[PDB]
Amino acid sequence: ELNDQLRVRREKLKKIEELGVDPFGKRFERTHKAEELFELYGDLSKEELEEQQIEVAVAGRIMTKRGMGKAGFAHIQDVTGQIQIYVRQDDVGEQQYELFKISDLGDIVGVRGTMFKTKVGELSIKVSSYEFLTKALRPLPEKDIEQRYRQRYLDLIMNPESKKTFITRSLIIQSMRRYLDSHGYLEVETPMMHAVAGGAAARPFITHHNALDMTLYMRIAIELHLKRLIVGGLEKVYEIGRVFRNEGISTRHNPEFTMLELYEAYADFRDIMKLTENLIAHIATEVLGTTKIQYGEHLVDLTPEWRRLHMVDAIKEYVGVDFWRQMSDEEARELAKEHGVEVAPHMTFGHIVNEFFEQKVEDKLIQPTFIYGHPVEISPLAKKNPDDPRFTDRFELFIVGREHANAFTELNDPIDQRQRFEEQLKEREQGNDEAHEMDEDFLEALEYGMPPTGGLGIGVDRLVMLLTNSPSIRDVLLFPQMRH
Amino acid sequence: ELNDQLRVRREKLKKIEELGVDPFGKRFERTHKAEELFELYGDLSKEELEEQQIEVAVAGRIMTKRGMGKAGFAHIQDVTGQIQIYVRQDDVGEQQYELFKISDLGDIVGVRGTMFKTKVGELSIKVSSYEFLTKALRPLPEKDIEQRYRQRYLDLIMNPESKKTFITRSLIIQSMRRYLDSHGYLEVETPMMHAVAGGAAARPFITHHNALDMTLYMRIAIELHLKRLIVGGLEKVYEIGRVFRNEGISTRHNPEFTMLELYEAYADFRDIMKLTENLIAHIATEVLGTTKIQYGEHLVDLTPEWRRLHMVDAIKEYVGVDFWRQMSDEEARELAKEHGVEVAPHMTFGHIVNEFFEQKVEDKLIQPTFIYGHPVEISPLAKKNPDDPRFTDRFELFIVGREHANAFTELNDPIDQRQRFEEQLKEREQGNDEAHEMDEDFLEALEYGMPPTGGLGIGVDRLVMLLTNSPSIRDVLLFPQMRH
Ligand SMILES: NCCCC[C@H](N)C(=O)NS(=O)(=O)OC[C@H]1O[C@@H](n2cnc3c(N)ncnc32)[C@H](O)[C@@H]1O
Ligand SMILES: NCCCC[C@H](N)C(=O)NS(=O)(=O)OC[C@H]1O[C@@H](n2cnc3c(N)ncnc32)[C@H](O)[C@@H]1O
Ligand SMILES: [Mg+2]
Ligand SMILES: [Mg+2]
Repeated sequence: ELNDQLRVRREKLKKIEELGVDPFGKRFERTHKAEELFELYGDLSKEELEEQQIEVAVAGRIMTKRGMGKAGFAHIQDVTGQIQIYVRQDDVGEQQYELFKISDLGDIVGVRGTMFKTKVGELSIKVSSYEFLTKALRPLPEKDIEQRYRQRYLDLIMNPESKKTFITRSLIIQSMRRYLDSHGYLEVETPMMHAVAGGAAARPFITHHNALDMTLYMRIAIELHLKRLIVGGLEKVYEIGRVFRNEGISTRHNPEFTMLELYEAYADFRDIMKLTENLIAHIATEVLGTTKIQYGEHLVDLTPEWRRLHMVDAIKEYVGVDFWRQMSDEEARELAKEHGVEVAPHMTFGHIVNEFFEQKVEDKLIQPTFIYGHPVEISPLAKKNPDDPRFTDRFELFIVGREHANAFTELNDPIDQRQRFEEQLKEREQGNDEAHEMDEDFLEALEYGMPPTGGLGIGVDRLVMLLTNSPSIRDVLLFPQMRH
Repeated sequence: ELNDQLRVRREKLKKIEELGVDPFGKRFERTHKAEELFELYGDLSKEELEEQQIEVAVAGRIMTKRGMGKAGFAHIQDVTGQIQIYVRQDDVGEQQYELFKISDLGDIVGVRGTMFKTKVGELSIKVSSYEFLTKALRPLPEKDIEQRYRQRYLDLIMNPESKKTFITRSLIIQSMRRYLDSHGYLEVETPMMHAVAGGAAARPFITHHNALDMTLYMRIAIELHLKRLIVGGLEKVYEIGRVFRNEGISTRHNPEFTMLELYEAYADFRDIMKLTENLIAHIATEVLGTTKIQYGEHLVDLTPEWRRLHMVDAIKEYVGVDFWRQMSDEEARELAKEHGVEVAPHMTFGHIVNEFFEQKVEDKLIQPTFIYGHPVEISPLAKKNPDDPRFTDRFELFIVGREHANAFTELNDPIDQRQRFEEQLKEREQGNDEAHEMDEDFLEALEYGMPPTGGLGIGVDRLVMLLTNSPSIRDVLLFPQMRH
């Protein structure tokens, strides 16, 4: 019992046809958004308004209604807010009034009429024509997170704070393309279906092309095709697009997410550090009007210049172990054991250094920080640091304790690039099933010559989380991937 | 005929290393692109250039090189074109001159020098500093059609007009979002991985998520989730994104392509017609400077307003057959036999009408034409025309004989929408594997009430082909799907 009123709504549908109305509407032209009427006419008195007879036409979903007698009111909601309509049978006539009376919460209508103020003072529209636009067969639920994510639409109608996050997300990506376009980076589109899933260390989604009878992998990264565009002489390219990773959900991961990948010939990772803080600072200024923002319990300062800290120096500062020292893989393992860092059988010194960083340091980096110099074994596409080849000129950007970007001075030496892949294939033998695969095609492109280049990848959803103060990626995705 | 070249290029690599240089270079700062040089200094006399000593720095790939002992020339190519450089041991010293002498066609280098003109009058750079940037292990090609899609980068380097097509492509997309954004449409991002592949008639790519253990379908359309947004009250939304259909390629089909879908609450298909022609004409204007373009042997006038033609009327016009009269399925079958129109076993009058249009008519549609009134049977998500429900208030945009867009007054009645789905399941039981699938989720969404709405889908690559006079979609994708 209770939802039996579903029969009541179903009933109200045929009655509307009997009134001779299309219960699902026709086009309806409007003159204004609810918020505009307030902004334009909110300060005119009841008298100045009857005086000016402003005609307007608006449409929206009925959120509240109080009829009775031969006149009633209702609050109608458009994407900008609600506006009260006053409907009297003496104005709209018998027929349209019956339509108003039979109208229910959830139903969508359009009206033409004049701006007016009741004796209570609430700006309203004194209706001259009432148009039924669409019958809601179910009532809007009673004002869980299951529903907000599984039925985003109800969340968007009932929770203004949620709809603004999505509008800001739009502004953020728009702001991003604007900066990137004005700085000469060419926007491009590369394949999301790959012969070989490469460009990152991740598990791919596998699919099949019936006609070509070929196995394809949804891309886990945009990197290798953008490098082919740098060999192509395109110099500055970027792509803000979807990438897919066959991994579980979390407050920071969605299997399909949005990544910005960007390449710039003749720059190195220090140049990309400057670009990354400037871009982001550009975006926060443009959308929030300030680079000082609040995220959860933190006051995060996005004002460039951001802190630069070598991964090894970070481990020294936050744990006290000094990996600058040349040591054997076993000594690294002993250290791991002593400090509670979990390590896998395919791991050697380099991987272990990164585990110390991930497991004991990461969550402590609240202010924007470029952690750089990642060990060569976890950076198969980055160029080795000329002074200490155990590390590469790579950096990751951390803020509020989490990874927001990855970037590097690109490895453009095909011989060295082929060896990194051989090293990865070996690791896969020892069980690292996220190790990159061989991609002969990519190697042959490199062999035609790729100029020294600086590359960058930003998790766009995570940046949006940060700039809208969303605790979870599920809050910045219209339709997050649900379990079950 | 041999890899002696590969070998000699490897030999030089060791040689430039033994000269103390990083054969894969470091960052390199530039002041100009070859293009701006010509634009700024192409008109200056040879002697005022000598007097002025205008210092510049540029970088690019060596396309031509001519020896002659202790002074040499080369043309280096950047993304804007090529500039001749003049290098003499006289000026740059022996170690840089040696670097220049080893440099091959294909290698990438940077130079600092002053502007000057040769006796011949050619604007050039008198090199003061020669930086070796990257060794190409593989020779640039000499001076087929499949080859260049297979190695787009070779094509981008050797063929000027080539990158142009892609630069135009990005300008076309950018111009589309600017128009859409300024007209109130909210750019959004909805799922590409679906529980049920819907929004179109097409076979999907199927994949699986390991952790969640679930079958996922790559989207074949953007429609169902944008419609959820319209139920959600957002009013105007659009998304320019990749879509996936598991079908063979053709000069107008790629398995992954870019579609623009947009929805507008309170509008109908006639409003979407006007939006479509104003949006496309605007893009041609903004990007090409004209609405008159060349495509193959045709001069297409994209200036509004375009021709509106009812599908049935088009059939009477080009075929001489009438379908306005009430007619039986068997009579439609007879007409088809008489006219050589192929029909399947599940087809009835409505499908047959569309088969007459597609097989005998659409290829004659050269100038922009809104063909409208598609039969209800082939339009499961469009609202029936009220005066004659055998047809729907839908249109497809044809230009140069090919479908560029699809649109309709949306079916927002959930009862009818469920019926259409059921009819689709029967057609499937009857051999139509393109039939739509039942999506209870989408239906639930409509039960909350979707306002009357006008929707639109535009094949973005097809639009790009049109405005760049590209005969195949493969000419506008940087990396088109290759056959094994
Ligand atoms: N050539 C220089 C590096 C370029 C980027 C490299 N190809 C890349 O993919 N690196 S990444 O760190 O693996 O991915 C980039 C970012 O995407 C974000 N990301 C990664 N996986 C997810 C998931 N699963 N959800 C949301 N966001 C994600 C996160 O901020 C990462 O910093
Ligand atoms: N709700 C109103 C209709 C919205 C669009 C609907 N969801 C849609 O998918 N229609 S479509 O006609 O099937 O696709 C839209 C356009 O995409 C283009 N398209 C379709 N398939 C391909 C392929 N495979 N390659 C390139 N372009 C394609 C073509 O121009 C179509 O007109
Ligand atoms: Mg990373
Ligand atoms: Mg179509």
